[PDB]
Amino acid sequence: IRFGNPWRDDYPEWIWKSLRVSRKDKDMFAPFFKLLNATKLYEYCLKDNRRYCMFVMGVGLVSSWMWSEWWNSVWRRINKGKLYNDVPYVYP
Amino acid sequence: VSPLARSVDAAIPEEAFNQPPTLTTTLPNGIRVATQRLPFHQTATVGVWIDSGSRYDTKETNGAAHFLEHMTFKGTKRRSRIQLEQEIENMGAHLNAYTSREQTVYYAKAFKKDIPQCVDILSDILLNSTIDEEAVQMEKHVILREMEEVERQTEEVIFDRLHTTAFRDSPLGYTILGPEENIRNMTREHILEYINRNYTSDRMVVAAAGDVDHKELTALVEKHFAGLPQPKPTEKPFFCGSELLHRNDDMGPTAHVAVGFEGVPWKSPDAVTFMLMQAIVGSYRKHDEGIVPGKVSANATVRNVCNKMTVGCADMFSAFNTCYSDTGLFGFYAQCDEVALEHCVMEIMFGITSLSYAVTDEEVERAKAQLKTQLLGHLDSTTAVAEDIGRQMLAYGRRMPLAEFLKRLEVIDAEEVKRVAWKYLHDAEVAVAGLGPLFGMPQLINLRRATFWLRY
Ligand SMILES: CCCCCCCCCCCCCCCCCC(=O)OC[C@H](COP(=O)([O-])OCC(O)COP(=O)([O-])OC[C@@H](COC(=O)CCCCCCCCCCCCCCCCC)OC(=O)CCCCCCCCCCCCCCCCC)OC(=O)CCCCCCCCCCCCCCCCC
Ligand SMILES: [Zn+2]
Repeated sequence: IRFGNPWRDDYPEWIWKSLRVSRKDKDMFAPFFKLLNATKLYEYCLKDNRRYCMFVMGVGLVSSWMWSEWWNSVWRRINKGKLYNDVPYVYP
Repeated sequence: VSPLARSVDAAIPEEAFNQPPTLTTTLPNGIRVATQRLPFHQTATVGVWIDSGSRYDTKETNGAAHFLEHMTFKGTKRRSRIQLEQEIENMGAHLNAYTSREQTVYYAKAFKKDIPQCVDILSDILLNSTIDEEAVQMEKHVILREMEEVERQTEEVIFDRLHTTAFRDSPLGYTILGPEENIRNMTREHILEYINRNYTSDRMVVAAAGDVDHKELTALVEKHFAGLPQPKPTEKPFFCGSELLHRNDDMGPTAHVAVGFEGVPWKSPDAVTFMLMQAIVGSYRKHDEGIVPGKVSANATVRNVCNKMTVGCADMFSAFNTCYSDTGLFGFYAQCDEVALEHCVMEIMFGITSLSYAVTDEEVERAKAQLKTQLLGHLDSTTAVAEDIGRQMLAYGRRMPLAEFLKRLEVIDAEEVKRVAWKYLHDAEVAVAGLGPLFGMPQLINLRRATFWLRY
């Protein structure tokens, strides 16, 4: 037993080998970065800090509300027939 | 109405247009000849400009280009070394040479009557030098001593290391001298391989200036360079953003630094604007100052540096712009005290970042004035003119006359500078090199986040 043992501890050979592997001059997500760079979001909205702030504020404004309404819909979808609106009271 | 509005207005003087022509002609084998005659001179300059340098070594023989510069003076098939030296001296002339990353130059000065001989000599040593192995094995002593001395001139080592850290992936990275082991391992076959791969007729131009006639020069070139051989894609060098710092506390109190940005090629439309931006940032020396105190100077960068902590934070700083065939460098070099280094550097980075936000036309016109003074002030002697002819012939395929340069410089205003800077320098990558007491030194990420302002 080499693990946790001050008399013997050392890495297994397969861990010593995992450190020899190489991915130099390779990249597998380049298409995504090329797409994003093609949208020219940086040139128009993020390269100037005043516009950076405008972007932050407006995207906040809209995203928050969309997220809210989506969670509302989920809350109604999971709880169907349990909430107050779904089961009207009928008078005697 | 008022006389104060009647002043004479001449942006460009008439002399800018009344200049003698530059005459050009291409010989059948592809060699190009250029000339300009200047009536107010008695002598002339003539030489050869070659479109090759250390960028065209191969990584195995890096340093061969520079070795050939020495070999060409060792002897030829027609004349021995003693004969060659005495035939340099007995003319009472000058002969110079040098090489660089992309260009190599040879030239001489003489009275008109000795231009033929000069051409002859030049051709000889370029075409017919005997690269003897038992002389190659001796020039190694001199080249090693040359390298030994070069390591003591700090500005040059700083710029070399800036090129090393900026162009890791390209032969622009190579130093002109080459490594030590390559100086020891150099061999005749390497030198001859460099020659037979780079010395082709399309790459050479012959230029003169002074009391010269285009016809006779063209005939002489036709006579002597008939033996030069004729010729038989590449991609843009990548620019890396990195630092290369040599910390050393046993060489006194002074720290040296250089910072660089990616530039533009010779032929780029914005080249001129770059030439102007270099002047807008300018330079300063604490020792020698002219007649304007730094604390009141019209240059805002100098002014801000000289007023720091009331004592001022730099020994020297100077900006620079260098253009190559397909890329450039743009930046500055500085010297300052151990404890001043941080301000010493960030003031000038603030300088350069101002060009994209807040520069105004007072500054632009001051810089135009100084730039014009400098450039138009150099071109006085025959050597300067011949060098300019050849340099422009290689860089552009032509020579640009003074009027054109002035007309293109005139129409640049502040908004144009503020456009180009925003195009190339705002939020860019930078490369850094330094030497000495660098405990103060800023982080790479500091210098890189400096390139934009969060204000605005
Ligand atoms: C409980 C209360 C708690 C309060 C906590 C508050 C914390 C805020 C900290 C402020 C930021 C740090 C300031 C340090 C500056 C250093 C000096 C300097 O040289 O700076 C140069 C720098 C200028 O850059 P430069 O010189 O051109 O070059 C920059 C370099 O190139 C490159 O830059 P660099 O790499 O050198 O880095 C510079 C760095 C320097 O900093 C650092 O290096 C260290 C990091 C800084 C601290 C980070 C942690 C702070 C946490 C932020 C969140 C706090 C929320 C608190 C809310 C309380 C809730 C109960 O500065 C920044 O980047 C700071 C950015 C963040 C500040 C801007 C926030 C304002 C947004 C307002 C939006 C509108 C909201 C309205 C609604 C009301 C909201 C309450 O100055 C700045 O930009 C700094 C910020 C300036 C302040 C702007 C105005 C602020 C007022 C906001 C509105 C107030 C709303 C109140 C209304 C309430 C309605 C009910
Ligand atoms: Zn040398």
